[PDB]
Amino acid sequence: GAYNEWKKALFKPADVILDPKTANPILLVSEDQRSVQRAKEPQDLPDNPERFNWHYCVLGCESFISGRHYWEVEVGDRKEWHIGVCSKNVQRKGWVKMTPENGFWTMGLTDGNKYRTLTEPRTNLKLPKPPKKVGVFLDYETGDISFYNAVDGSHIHTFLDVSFSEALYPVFRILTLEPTALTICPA
Ligand SMILES: Cc1ccc(C/C(=C\COP(=O)(O)OP(=O)(O)O)CO)cc1
Repeated sequence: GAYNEWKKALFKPADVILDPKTANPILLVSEDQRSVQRAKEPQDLPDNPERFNWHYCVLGCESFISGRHYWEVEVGDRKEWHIGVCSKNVQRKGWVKMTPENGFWTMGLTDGNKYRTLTEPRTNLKLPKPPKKVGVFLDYETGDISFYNAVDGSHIHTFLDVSFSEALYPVFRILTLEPTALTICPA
């Protein structure tokens, strides 16, 4: 389809590799560092300064300060997940609302069937069909972050015209304990 045929002409495929040292201890990152799950119990890990210790987030290793980039995530049948990008300098220690004002640009799924944009305040999405695979797209210069259904090419959401002052990481958040992982598809 056009989404498959054109995306690489417009956006550089990011090889997103999950960074274990950022992951809240309640998350488990696969050996191959492409998948993240929620665990029954905290891993025995240090509170090193890269680690999210309140939100259940994990980042990719590589950040971006420029250009056009995209990666894809298998959300599959998980009932709960949020993904997006965040500033290098977000508050990783202690509570903060994941908003654009606080350097998170994310959308996701709660409670099986309630898709929403993590704006302040939050905001419902009506999706025709439920995505099994989301494409996340960043254009640093224009300031656009967009999500697409990466199978059928449908638009999910765009944050328009954000002024970035910072390096941006891919970010992923899962709250619930569930058979299906969040998994990054390489190119
Ligand atoms: C089981 C469970 C574990 C942890 C939490 C608090 C978190 C996010 C929720 O942040 P909040 O602002 O309350 O909701 P939202 O970011 O989804 O809107 C963890 O990242 C909640 C539920």
